Amino acid sequence: SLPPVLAELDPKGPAQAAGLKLGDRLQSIDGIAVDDWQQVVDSVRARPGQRVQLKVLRDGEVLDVALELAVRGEGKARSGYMGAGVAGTVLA
Amino acid sequence: SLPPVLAELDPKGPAQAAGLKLGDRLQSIDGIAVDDWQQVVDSVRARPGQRVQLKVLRDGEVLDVALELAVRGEGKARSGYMGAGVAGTVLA
Repeated sequence: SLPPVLAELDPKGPAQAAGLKLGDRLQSIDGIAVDDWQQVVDSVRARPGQRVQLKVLRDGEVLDVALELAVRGEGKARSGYMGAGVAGTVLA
Repeated sequence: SLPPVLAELDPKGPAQAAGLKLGDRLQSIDGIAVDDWQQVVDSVRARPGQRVQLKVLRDGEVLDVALELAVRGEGKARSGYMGAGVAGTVLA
């Protein structure tokens, strides 16, 4: 259960465009508390093109972040994409 | 029908905290196109405490904005509040 703390960002992805930063902790997605990183991955992958709203903890302050998920892959593999990852080898 | 173009902001309100700015045009709320300012007023007033996601046009660029609506009033008058208004005398 990996903590949902951002360690990488795609410079051309939705997450950076939305104002997310390395070190941010994702607290909720569309009002649903985030348990771990896999929950984010699963939710993002299922939602190509969708608006999503986040509660984010940054340096002790809670902020609201909005983004529109992009799309990667084709056919069965076509998925939502946020352009953010956690430590290790972990990408959403 | 008043265009949903921000002309005033409460410095302690959710809108300024969310990164909204004077001159911003509200294009959608929670995925629903904004027709006019009264639609914003009506939607905000109905949603005390609620997360809302906006599409916003700022100087030709569309961005995604998230906020949590605050609360004002008491009893029957208790309503959601965003802390933004349009030109004239108009506030949401």
